Amino acid sequence: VVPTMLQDWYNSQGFIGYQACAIISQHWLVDKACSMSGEDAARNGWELKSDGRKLSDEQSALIARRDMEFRVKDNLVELNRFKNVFGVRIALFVVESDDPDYYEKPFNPDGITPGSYKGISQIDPYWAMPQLTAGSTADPSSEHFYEPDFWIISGKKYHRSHLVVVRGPQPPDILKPTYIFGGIPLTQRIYERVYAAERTANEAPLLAMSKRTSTIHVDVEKAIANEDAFNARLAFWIANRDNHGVKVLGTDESMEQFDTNLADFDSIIMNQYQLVAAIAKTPATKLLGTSPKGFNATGEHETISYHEELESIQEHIFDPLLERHYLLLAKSEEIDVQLEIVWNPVDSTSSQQQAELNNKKAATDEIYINSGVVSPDEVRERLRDDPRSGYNRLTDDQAETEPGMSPENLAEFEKAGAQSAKAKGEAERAEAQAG
Amino acid sequence: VVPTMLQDWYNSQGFIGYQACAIISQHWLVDKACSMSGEDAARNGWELKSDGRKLSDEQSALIARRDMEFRVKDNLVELNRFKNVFGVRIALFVVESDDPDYYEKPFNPDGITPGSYKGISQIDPYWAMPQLTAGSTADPSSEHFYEPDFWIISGKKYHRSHLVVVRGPQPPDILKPTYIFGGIPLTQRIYERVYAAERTANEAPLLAMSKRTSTIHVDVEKAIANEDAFNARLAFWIANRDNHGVKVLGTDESMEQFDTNLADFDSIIMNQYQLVAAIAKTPATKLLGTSPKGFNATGEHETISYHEELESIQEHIFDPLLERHYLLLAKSEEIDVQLEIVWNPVDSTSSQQQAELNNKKAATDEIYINSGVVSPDEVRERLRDDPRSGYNRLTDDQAETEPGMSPENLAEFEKAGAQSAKAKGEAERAEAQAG
Repeated sequence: VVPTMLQDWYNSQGFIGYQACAIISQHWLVDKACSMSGEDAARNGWELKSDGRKLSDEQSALIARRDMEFRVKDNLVELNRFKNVFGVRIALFVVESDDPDYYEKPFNPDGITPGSYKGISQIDPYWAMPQLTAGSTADPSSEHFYEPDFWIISGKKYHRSHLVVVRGPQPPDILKPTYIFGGIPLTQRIYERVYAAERTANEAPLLAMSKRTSTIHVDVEKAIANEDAFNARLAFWIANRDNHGVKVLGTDESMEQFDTNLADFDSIIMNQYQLVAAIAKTPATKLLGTSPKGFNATGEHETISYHEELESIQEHIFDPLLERHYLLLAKSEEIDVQLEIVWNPVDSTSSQQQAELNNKKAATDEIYINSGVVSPDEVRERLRDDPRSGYNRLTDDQAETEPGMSPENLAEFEKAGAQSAKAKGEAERAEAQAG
Repeated sequence: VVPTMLQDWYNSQGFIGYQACAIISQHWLVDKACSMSGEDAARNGWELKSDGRKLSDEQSALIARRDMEFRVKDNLVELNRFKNVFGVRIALFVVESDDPDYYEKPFNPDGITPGSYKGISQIDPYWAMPQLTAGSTADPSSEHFYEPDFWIISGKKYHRSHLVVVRGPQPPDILKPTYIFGGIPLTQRIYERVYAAERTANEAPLLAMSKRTSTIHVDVEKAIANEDAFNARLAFWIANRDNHGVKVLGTDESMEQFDTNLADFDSIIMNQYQLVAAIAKTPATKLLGTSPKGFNATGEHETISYHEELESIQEHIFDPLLERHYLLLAKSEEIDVQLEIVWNPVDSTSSQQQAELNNKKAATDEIYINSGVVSPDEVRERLRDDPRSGYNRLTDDQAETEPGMSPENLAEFEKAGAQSAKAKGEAERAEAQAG
């Protein structure tokens, strides 16, 4: 069985509250930890793919205009940030309909009334109130068990399907209502470790101020009698204290001196900041600005652990938001073909590395074209629909489109075919003259 | 539940105030932290593309003249700097209209009266006053909840859409009014860490001044009788103190000496400066001039964490300003096509690295042209509209524009087709003679 001390040590990590989370979020370290996690994932942006190869130019211009008027980038960045701050975040796609009870029925893609998608809003948890139906609470076997069917925001109750909910680590069922059916907040995860790190960082300067504590053993009952000339003389000493002046003090007087050793505070401070980074799932290079004291220099393992793992998780968190946004944008406006989202690579590599990447990819393209695998048209389309490739602005023209020809093998094929015709004709002449 | 001590330790990080921010901003550390963040992002500048290939030269010259008269670079640099200093900055695009209530209606791109865009101004937060409407305060579900609809600057109330607002980390809703609906100021983030770092930097010289504290134990009740010849003798000793003369002092006198150990102050100082860099999200190489003591040498991870992440954040902060500026600079004047801004890469790499970059890109260009992917015209246009590429003055002529010919494959194609004509004619002659 679990011991009582370990049991109530673990049980005391309870939910702290939305007010406490908002109050603690003012601190720089928790703000940074909740901020530069999905912001880096959202940095490189996305690209539109659709069933067709290239979207129509007017369609792309309209999509860009609507995205800029809706502020999608800032929206999902704030979504991730406050989802990390609090336990959960709610994104409501505002859309206009004639029926006052529109946000009561389950969300239907047919209920459009075109030209009605006005934008999105993000509601903090204390402004909302999850509502459980009896069908969503009675049956553990139900796939919507302990999943809020409705959310009372301002009097009215928005249905679950209408809005998009992003939540934290999803605590177990028995204590899911204790988190108001949200998630475990990163503020609750790091309001203690951050405080310990900051206070240890505080203690070294403050103790260094009172490092040296030189004291003098004066006959105090003799200083009692005057105590004005005595204080004046010692104030003069303290004012003109120097490493060349000499202090005269009588017999039966010691004047000892003590000092503190502060060499071991740095290890404690950086050990706590490393744990801040550990809880934040973000490298200490990103949070602290560099690797902490004595730790091994950050490497390929940490770069793939951060740039690839956590950013892909944040991108799959963003994906419901972008998917519903593009549904309610495309289908609501006059379109013909549905839309889908491709995520740009998030490596943020330097210019030299980007050039090396482009050169190696060009070598692969040349090898494939020369071997006759892919036509240059595919390479043209890849360069056009590939940012950071050097050429995002080429033309509207078309390449050969024949499966891996290139001018070299085009000339070779024409010359070989004509020479083959010549040789077959000369062979037929040889048959005729030999016969 | 959060404890009382941790709770009121976190609650104490309140909003210091605009006066406090302005007063603290005089310090060098906070000024540098707020300065060299978006200034580096703005250094490399931008380029203009529009829907067309190249803007007409008269239009480009007019745009350059207007940008120089409006000092756009300096304004956006100051915008980022004081946005970091205070919690929020307001940029108002001044424009003239007949209606004295012009800055009351929501901003409309049609309300131009051409030749009226006179420039931009930046209003400090204490000169402004946000105003919230009942529609912007009653509904948490509203998209503009807790977003000031109007800003009283000088009596009159400018609408939100008319002006561009850049704000800090956007505190949560319950304490958003406590920041006057702005952002969390970087001065509030670093007025204590900066003080601790500077005071620790002060302590080591000041204490090193009073490092040695040699004292002499003379019978003071004997010195008291004369105390003038005694003072003169000791003053003579202190004046002619040297490591060769000898000091005579009678029996029952000790003359001990104390000294302080200061080898551990450097660790504290360079830990606190590293923490200041951590707050500023700026490398210690940029702030302190070099990596601090002991810490691993700054590398590729920190360069991609600063040059790519934070500077792109500053660029997307700048983007509303440039977008509105070009809206009211293009459409206000006589133009035909809208404008779009592209951002130069911000790496500031050395000349040798730039040459290697250009050489590798030229290798990619040669590979693609030889394989028949891209025509040399695209490479010419890229070089023309690519700064730091060596060629930015070339000529106004055109390349082949056929997709990937080059003179080599042009001559090869002509010769191959001609030899094909040869071989096919000889084949026809061979069949004619064989028949």
